[PDB]
Amino acid sequence: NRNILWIMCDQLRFDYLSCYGHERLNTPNIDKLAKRGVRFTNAYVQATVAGPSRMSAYTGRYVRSHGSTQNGIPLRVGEPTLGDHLRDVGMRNVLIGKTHMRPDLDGMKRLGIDPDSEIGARVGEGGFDAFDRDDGVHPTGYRKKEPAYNDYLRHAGFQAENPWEFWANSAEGKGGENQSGWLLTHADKPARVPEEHSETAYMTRRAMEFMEAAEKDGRPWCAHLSYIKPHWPYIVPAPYHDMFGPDDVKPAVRSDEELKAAHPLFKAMTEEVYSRNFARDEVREKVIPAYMGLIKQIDDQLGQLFAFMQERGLDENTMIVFTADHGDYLGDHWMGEKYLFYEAAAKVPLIIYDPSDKADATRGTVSDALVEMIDLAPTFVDYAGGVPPMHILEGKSLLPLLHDDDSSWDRQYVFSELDYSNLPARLKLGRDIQDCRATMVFDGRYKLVEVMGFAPILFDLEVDPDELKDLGRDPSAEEVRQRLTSALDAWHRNTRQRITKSDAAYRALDPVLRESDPDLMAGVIIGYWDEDEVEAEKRRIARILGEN
Amino acid sequence: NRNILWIMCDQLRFDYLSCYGHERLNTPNIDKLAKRGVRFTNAYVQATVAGPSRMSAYTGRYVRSHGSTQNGIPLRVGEPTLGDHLRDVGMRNVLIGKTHMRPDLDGMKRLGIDPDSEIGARVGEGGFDAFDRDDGVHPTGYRKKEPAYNDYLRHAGFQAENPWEFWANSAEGKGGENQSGWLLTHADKPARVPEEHSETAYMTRRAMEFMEAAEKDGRPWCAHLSYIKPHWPYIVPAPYHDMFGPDDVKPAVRSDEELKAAHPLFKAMTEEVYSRNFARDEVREKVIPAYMGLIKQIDDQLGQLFAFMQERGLDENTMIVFTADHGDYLGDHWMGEKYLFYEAAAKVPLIIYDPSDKADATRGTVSDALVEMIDLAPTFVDYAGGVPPMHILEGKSLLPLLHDDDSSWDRQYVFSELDYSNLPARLKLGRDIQDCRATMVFDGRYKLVEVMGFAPILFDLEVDPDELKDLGRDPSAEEVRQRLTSALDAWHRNTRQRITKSDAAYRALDPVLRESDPDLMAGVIIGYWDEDEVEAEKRRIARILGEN
Ligand SMILES: [Zn+2]
Ligand SMILES: [Zn+2]
Repeated sequence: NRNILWIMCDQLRFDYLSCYGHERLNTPNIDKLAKRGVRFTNAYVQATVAGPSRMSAYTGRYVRSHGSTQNGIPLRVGEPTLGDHLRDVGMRNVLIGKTHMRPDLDGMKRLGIDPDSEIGARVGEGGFDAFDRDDGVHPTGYRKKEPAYNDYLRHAGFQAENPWEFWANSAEGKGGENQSGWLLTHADKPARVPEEHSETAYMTRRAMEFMEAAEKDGRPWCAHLSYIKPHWPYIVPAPYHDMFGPDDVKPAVRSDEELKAAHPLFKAMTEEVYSRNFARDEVREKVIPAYMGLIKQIDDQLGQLFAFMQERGLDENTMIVFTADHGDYLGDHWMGEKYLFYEAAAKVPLIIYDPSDKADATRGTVSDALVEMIDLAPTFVDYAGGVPPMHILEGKSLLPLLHDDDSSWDRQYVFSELDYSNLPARLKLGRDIQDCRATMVFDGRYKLVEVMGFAPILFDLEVDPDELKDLGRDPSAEEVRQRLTSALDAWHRNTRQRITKSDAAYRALDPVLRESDPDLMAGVIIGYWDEDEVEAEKRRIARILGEN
Repeated sequence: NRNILWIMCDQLRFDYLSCYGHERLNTPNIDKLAKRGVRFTNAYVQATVAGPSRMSAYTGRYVRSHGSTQNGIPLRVGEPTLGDHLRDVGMRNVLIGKTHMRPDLDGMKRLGIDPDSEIGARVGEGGFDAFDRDDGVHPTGYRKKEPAYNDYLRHAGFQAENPWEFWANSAEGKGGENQSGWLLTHADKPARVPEEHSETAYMTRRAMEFMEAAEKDGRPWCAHLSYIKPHWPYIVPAPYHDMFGPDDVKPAVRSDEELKAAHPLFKAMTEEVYSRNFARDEVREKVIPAYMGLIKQIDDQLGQLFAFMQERGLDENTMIVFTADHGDYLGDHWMGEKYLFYEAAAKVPLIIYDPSDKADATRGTVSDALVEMIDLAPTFVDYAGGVPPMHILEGKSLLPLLHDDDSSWDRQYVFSELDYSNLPARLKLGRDIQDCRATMVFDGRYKLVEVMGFAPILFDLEVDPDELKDLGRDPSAEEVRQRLTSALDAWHRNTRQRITKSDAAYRALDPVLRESDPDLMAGVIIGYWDEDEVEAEKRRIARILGEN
C-alpha cells in the first residue's frame, strides 16, 4: 500500500519554521521533511480564514465554486469532496483533528438523509471518516458533540465543567486564581495540563493509534492529522511556555505610512480589537513567545510520530505533506488574526516528502512554482492511482514537481477570496451582504486585490517585499493593473460547475462530431429533407466508425 | 386556494402568435390571455436550447450556477429547485409534459438515494411531481421509461412497435408507403393519428384530468403544462396539416452580406444540415405551414382547457403563464434550430394572466421591462405567499409588473449562455471542451455576445432590428462594447453559490456587529488582553441588546 499523511497546523505562519528562515525557532523534524523532500515558497490558500480555506482544501474547488464562504457556513450537500475522489480509487480518507465542517442539515433533510446514518455522518464530516473529529475550540458552553479529548482528560483524572478550557487552555495563578488562556495577558502562563495530556500530544498519539488500527484493515489511507495549534487560545503546557522570550521575537513588519489614506477595507481591519491589541509591543512580546512554544511542541511531537512510523516501516510507503490553513499577522500590518491577503496570512508553508523512488531527483530542493492549496486534492488522487476529475477539481496535481527535476508548470496566477459580510467592514464600507467581495490574484511578483465598490489594492513584492506601498491608484502601475485585472476577468469566467459530465465523456464521439452527425446514432433526425439524405449520412457514420 | 398554470411550448417563436403580430396565424385563445393580462416584449431565456434553458427555468438559476449546460447533462443532486421552494410554502409542483430532466444517478448513488424512492423519483424529476412525464421525442429505439402516451395509443386501438413514431409522427402515403415525420419533406402530410388522440390533444386532456384530481386533494398547485409541439417532428394531424400554405409564410430574415466575414461561431452554425436545408426556400415553404398548424392546434386545445377551467371556477383563482423554452430560426439568419442569441431563438413569448384584483390595473397592457425566464421561479414563490430566497434564486419576482401600473424595475441587462462543446463548432474553432463559451448581454437596444477566444458579436437592434450588421469589431462601437463587457464582468462575479445561509440570517446581529463583537456572545474571545477588557465589551453587548 501507498499511504498519505496530510499534516496541517491551524494559523501557522510559513516564516515560523527554521527551514523557511526563522532565526530563533528550531524546527528540526519539520526541516528534515524538507531536507528529504520539496519545500514550496509560493503556496497560497484560496481563502485566509479557517472555514473557507479548509472547504477549498477538502473539495479542491475555489470558494466561488463551493460557496462555503465563511466560518460556519455549511458545505452544501452534494458538493463533491476529496473523500469521494479517494474512495473512487480505493483509498480511505480519515480525519484526526480539525476540519471546521458544518453539516448541511437542511440539504440532508430535503434528501431524506439521516444525519446520523453512515452516509449522513460522512456527508456532515465533509467526506472524512472521523477517527477523531475535534476542531479544538470549545468555549463554555458550545453546543455540539463532546470532543473525545474531554473524556480523555476526565479518564486521565482531570475533572472540570469544561476540561478543554480549564485544563488544556487555562493556568492557575500562584495564589490559586483562574488564569483564562483566552486572555492574551496569560500567554506567558503554563497550561494546567501536563504536556503529555495536552492537545498536541493527544492528537499526535491519536494519529499513532489510527495507524496501528489501519495497518490490519489493509486498505490504503490518506490520514489528515489536523492540529489546532498554534491557533488560539495562545497558551501551552510547560516546558514550552517559557522556552522563548521577548528577545526571540522578530520585529513587526509595518509602517506608519502604510496606514495613511489606506484602503478602506484594510483600515477597517486595523480597527478590530485583535488588531488594536497586536499593535502594542507589549502584546507581541507576551504572545509571540507562546506561539513559538506551540510550534516547538508540534515539531517535537512530529518527531515522535515520524519515529513511530519508521519503526513500523510506514516511512517507506507514506507520502507526508506538511502545511497550514493560513497564517497569523501577530501585529504585522497593524493587524491581528488573518484577514486580507498579505504574505503572513495567505502564503502557507508547504513541504511534501514522497519516499517513492520517483521523487529521488528533487530531494532537498526548493520550488517557487505557483501553487495553491486546492492542488492537494488532485495530487492525492494522482498519487492514489486515479485520474483526477478536472471537470470537478480546479487545481493541478503537484506530482510533476516532485517527480521531474525540470518539469513545465503552466500556472501564471494564483487566486484567493474573501467574503467579508460577517465583519464590521460590511457596515463601515456600506455594502449589501452579497456585495462584500475581495479577490486576490498573484503572479509571483505583483499581488492585486480587487474589492467590489472600491479601488484595487496592489503590491510589487520584488520592490516592496513587505507590502508597505499600495499601488492600487498609482498611475504608474496602470499596465500591471490591467494585466492582473484581465487575469481576474478570465478566472471568474473559468467555472467548473458542469460536474455531472466529464470531458472524457465527449471524446469517443469526436470523429463523428467532426465530419458527421452524432444525433443520427440515437435515431434523432434533425434537419433532414428525405430518406436518401438520412441514409447517406448513416453510411458516412458507418464509414467513420470503421476508420476508428 | 390560489393556483398557477404554467404553460410552455417547446421551440415556439414569439412572433408566431397573432398578439405578437403574426399576420396569417390567428391565435385567439392565447391572445385573450394577453387581452386580460400582461404581454412581455423583452423576455429572454438563459440558454436557447431545451435542456439548459429548462434547467434555468426550473431552478431560477443561471447556467453558470447550475452547471447543466447541454441537453442530457444531469442536473446535480442537491441543486435547489422550484419544487423545493414551492413545497416550503405549501404549494405542489406538478408536471404534465416535458422537462428534459436527466437524473443525477451518480450523485444519488453516492448519497444512497434510491432513484425509485419517493425522494429519489422527485430528485430525478427536477423537483416535479410527475403526473405525466413525457419529453415528446421517442425514436426507435430510445431507452427510457415508456411514455404513458404509447400505452394510451395502444389502448385506443393504435398498435405499432413505436406508437408515438408510427401513429403520432408519421403519415401513410396514398399507396401505403410509410412517410416518416422525422423527414422535412413530409411536413405536408397528415399524421396517421386522429386529432383527438394526437400529442397536443392528449396532453391537454391530461392537464384537465390532473385538475379534476387536484381539486379534492385540496392543496394549492403549480401545474406545468409543457407541450412538445411545435418542436419537431414537424408533422401534425388533420385538419391542421393543410390549414396553411406557402403564401402564409412570412419572408426569411437574412442577407447575403451577413454571411460575409461572419463571426466564426455563426459561420459554423450555418454549416449544419438543418441550417443548409432551412436555407432553401423549398424547405421553408413546406415546413413552416406545419409549424403554423401545430401552433393553431395548441391554441384550439388551450381554448378547450380554458373553457374547462371556467366551468369549474378555476379561472377565478389560477394565474396562467404562457411561454416557450426558446424559439426556432426556420431559416432566419441562414440557420435552422436555435443556437446563438438572435431574437428568433432567445426572445420568447411571455404572457401572464393573474385573475386576482391586484392585477386589474395592468390588464391588456404590454411591458417592455427586461425580463428573464429565471424570473418565473421567484414570481411563483411570491404568488404562493413565500419570500423568494434570493441567495438561491437569481432573478426577480414579476409581481410588481402585474400589480403596479407604474412600478420601478431596476434590471438594466439580461443574460443568456451557450456551451457549444457538443457542437461541431468546438472542433472547427479549435477549442478545448471547457472553453466553448459564449455569453449574451442585452440592454434593450444593444446585444453583445462574448465568445471566448474570439471577437464579440454586437448588434444595435434600434438601427438594425434584423441583426444583420455585426459591430463586434467596428471601431465606432467601442464605447458600447466597453459598457456591455463591463456588465458581463460584473455579472460573472455576481455569483449565488452561498446557498446554505440566507442574507436574512445575518441581519439580527447587525447592531452588535456595528459597534461590538458578536463572537463574545458564544464565548469566543479573540484578541482581548485581560478580563476587564472582555467584561467591558460584554456590558456593551448587553447595552446594545437592550436598545434593540
Ligand atoms: Zn485556521
Ligand atoms: Zn426546447
